Amino acid sequence: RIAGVDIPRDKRVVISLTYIFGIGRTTAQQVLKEAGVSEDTRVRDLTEEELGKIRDIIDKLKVEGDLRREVSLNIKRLIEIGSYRGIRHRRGLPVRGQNSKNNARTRK
Amino acid sequence: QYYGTGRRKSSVARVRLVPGEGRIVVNNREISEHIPSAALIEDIKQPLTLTETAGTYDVLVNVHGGGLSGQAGAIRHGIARALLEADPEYRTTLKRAGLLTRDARMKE
Amino acid sequence: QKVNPVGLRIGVIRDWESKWYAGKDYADFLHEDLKIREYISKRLSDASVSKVEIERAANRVNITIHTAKPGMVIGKGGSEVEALRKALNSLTGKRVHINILEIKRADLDAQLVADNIARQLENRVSFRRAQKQQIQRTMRAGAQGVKTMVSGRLGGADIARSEYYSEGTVPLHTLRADIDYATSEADTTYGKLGVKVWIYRGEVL
Amino acid sequence: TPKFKVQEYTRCERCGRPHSVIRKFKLCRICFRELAYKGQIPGVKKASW
Amino acid sequence: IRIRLKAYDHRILDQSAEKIVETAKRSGASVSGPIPLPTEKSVYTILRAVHKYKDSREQFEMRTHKRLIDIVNPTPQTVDALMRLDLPSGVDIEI
Amino acid sequence: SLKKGPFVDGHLMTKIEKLNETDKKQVVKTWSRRSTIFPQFIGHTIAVYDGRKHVPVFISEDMVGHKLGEFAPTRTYK
Amino acid sequence: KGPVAKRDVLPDPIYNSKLVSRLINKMMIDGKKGKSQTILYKSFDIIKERTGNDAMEVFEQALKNIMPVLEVKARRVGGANYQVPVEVRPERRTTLGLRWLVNYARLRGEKTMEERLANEILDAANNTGAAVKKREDTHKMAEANKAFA
RNA sequence: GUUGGGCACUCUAAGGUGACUGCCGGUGACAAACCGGAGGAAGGUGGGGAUGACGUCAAAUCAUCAUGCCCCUUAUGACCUGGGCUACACACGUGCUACAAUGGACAGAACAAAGGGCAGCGAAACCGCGAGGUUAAGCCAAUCCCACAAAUCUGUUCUCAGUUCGGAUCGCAGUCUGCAACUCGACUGCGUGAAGCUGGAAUCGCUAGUAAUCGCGGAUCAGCAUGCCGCGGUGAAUACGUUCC
RNA sequence: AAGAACCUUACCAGGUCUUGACAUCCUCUGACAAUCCUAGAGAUAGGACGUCCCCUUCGGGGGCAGAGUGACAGGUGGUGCA
Repeated sequence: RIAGVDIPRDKRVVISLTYIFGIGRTTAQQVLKEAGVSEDTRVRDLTEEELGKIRDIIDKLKVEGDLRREVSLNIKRLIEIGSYRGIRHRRGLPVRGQNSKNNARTRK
Repeated sequence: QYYGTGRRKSSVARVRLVPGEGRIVVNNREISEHIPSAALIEDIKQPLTLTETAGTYDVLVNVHGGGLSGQAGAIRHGIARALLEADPEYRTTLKRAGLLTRDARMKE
Repeated sequence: QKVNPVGLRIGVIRDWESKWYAGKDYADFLHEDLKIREYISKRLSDASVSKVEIERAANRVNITIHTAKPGMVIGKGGSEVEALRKALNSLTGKRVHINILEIKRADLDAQLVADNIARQLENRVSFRRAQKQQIQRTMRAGAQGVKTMVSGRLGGADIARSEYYSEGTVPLHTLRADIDYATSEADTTYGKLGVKVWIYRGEVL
Repeated sequence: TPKFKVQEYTRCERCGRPHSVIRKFKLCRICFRELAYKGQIPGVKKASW
Repeated sequence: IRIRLKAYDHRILDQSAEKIVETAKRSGASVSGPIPLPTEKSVYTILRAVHKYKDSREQFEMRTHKRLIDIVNPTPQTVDALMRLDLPSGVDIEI
Repeated sequence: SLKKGPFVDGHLMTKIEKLNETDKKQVVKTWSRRSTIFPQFIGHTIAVYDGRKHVPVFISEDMVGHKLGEFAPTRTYK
Repeated sequence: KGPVAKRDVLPDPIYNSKLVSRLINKMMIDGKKGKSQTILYKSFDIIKERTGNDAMEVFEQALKNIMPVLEVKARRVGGANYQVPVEVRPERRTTLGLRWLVNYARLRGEKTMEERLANEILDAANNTGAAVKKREDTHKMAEANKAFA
């Protein structure tokens, strides 16, 4: 368990960290580099020491509920100014200048 | 030495046969390095095999243009056309395999 | 519709009017040319000029204006010419020259022919007649074909519809055939009417 | 005569029409084609390709 | 002396070089005979869209034909004779 | 660009800097929907043209860094 | 009006078999003949490592069992709807041999294509699997409606 | 080639040559043809483009343009600023990118053609995670710069998972361009991680360097490409036959 | 008409001018003008500052500009069964 997330055992560490909300490939890569540990080792084949080090590096990053809240307070902020983007957030329409007529289904 | 210009597509191979041991050296590399495919190498040797001059001559090609397949066909065509300068008796055996025809299949 | 015969026969059997190389001056030297030829038209609207060939040489711009009325073109002692030059000299910016040759047999050149018919239709000469004068004049000139057309409200006739009196052959099939072509618009008191005039003038062998 | 440089747009320098203009000649597709035919455009002949 | 000729008609461009070479050879300087340089092919494609996606193509083309004329062991009379020669309206004489 | 810094029309920034001399007081009408909201604007009501009418937008803290036109939606749709 | 000549393919350089080349060209996708030249040479090393026989002994045996003898052709003269038993021309035998070999090899469960193609050849050679079945299927069907022709 | 080195070869591009039933066998009116055979790069209509006749829809265009008769003519002319053209319950058309392993990620070699560049291309050097910025080499040019390829191939890892598949979308970083990127730019960091496990009926097109697939350049152009137009790289399957249409 | 941020742009909202944006003149003939100051959202302004056209037998004219001037000019406003 890392940052309160049960990362999978069978897959490699880099992959298992991508599941951790707030960690992608390149974050997982520079975590394990900063941990001074092989990035080819497996989670099932790691050490509790190595886990500790990985866990210490990840504590410096904003991940999971910490990050989810940061993102959510932005949704607040935009609906708290009635900004174009705010209104696009609450309406469920594209917020960055994408057309609606067709090809907007992710939002709609 | 016996010279013969080959052309396929945009490739243009300046073939030169010299008395040797069946080494094809294209732009100062072994043919295997320059042309990876075995199928292409066999087809490049096809004029030397039919005249039974494989192991008689060292082929010194200077190629420029097109790709790896293309470069092949021009070498093949240029070996064939070099052999004709080596021995006019080969014309009959080459011509039967269609090696003396220039493949003028351009893009549409 | 059809390809402009001249369009597809330039640099082939006919030549450039605008004989000049120019790299970075292209547009300057070009739009100049456009004034020069548009000026000599508005000026010499009645002098039977067509092939206003324009050559160039840094600041020595030559204008050959081939004219069927060359005695009329020069003027009383080069009066028309000199006045033409000074305007062009003050417009273009260069030493505008005035070499002049003749359009012998105006009925060989299709611009002049189509210009002749342009006036007849303004002065209300029956479409019928207008062309036939040209046709027969062009035949005697020595032309292997002609195809005058006039199209529009013909005679003030409410319904516009086209009238073409065609003699000889119009071999558009032959890239080496010298098909001249020239269009013109005939503004009467019922709109405008289209003078289109083809002239095959012997093969270019 | 536009205010800023960006606003300044290429217009057909013969037509005046502000569309389709060829930077080499400063002509719209129309004014060019016509003049190309007549053959007043120093070395620009119709092609077959 | 190095001369570069550029034209839209290769005929007048050849007739030019002939004289440029002949005037230099009567002048007595050795000539590098007119090098044909890679002819420039500017193509202009005016499309008139029909049914939107089909589009009647009309292609125009300008060819600048080029010739390079080196004059070796140049002479006073050559340098003169080059300026004396009148290369036509459709040739650009660069020295 | 982002090295040049945030954008604001000098015609507007002058109007609001005159109000910063006094205490807010007046309400500025402008057509500079493109002007960034600076900290100096905080507390003001800015009348911003939405294409037909001027929308009165009160300038709070979270509105700093955005443009004025973010708060004056130009297109009507329900 | 006169039967167009089929394109003369080169022999496969290592097995000297224009059949094996034709397989490569059948396997080739998006003009990636490299990928298919690799896959086959990988598949034939798999066949030779398992069986011990030459891949050519097995592959020719595989084709024998896939290659059709009689095929159904639709004939609708007046009514008819006759599935005319037609003898497969020797070129169309190899065609349908290689087509089915490749088509069913791609559909197999094995992870890599080199293994999938190897296993379909090994199954075809043992007179079993799906590609052999497909030949049987059309022959069973051709035998079923054999009263036409 | 970097330099010396005629220049050979490749190329560049002006002019010539070459292909025909010319030739040799059959076959057949001894002719024509047909069927083969030579020689040639080319086999029997060399291959791509371009170039047609008379016609029709009082077809479409008075928004390319011009234009009789009208109409407006302190306005139906004109000027600016902001906005809209970019809305979206949805549909009709066009295309891109995936729906993984004949891959993804990851490293190591590669091998093009064409076109553009002075108000421009910008070398390299230099900094940044990169997009970019730095200062600027050489060059209106077969000489310098943009380009100097991607597929592929050699590795090399994951293991058939909605995944190292897929990247939508959204949140946060910046970079250029322009007066200005809020509505309304492109691009890059970082995080996020949608649908899709390759779509029926139906329907359209295509006999070879074609289908397919991969990059590149250009036009328009301050910036803006999943379009258009070039350009090359790799490269298929099949045509049995006149059965039905 | 996949090179619409402004421009383009023709539309809308709001401001704004009326030989009018532009246009032959009819003339008078000035410089035209940058300009940078004050507003403005800008246009439209008002204005600091800034006006020598040259040739001229030295008149006038080619002008360009304003004002006048005169019909108009200009219309992407109708009619493609003119």
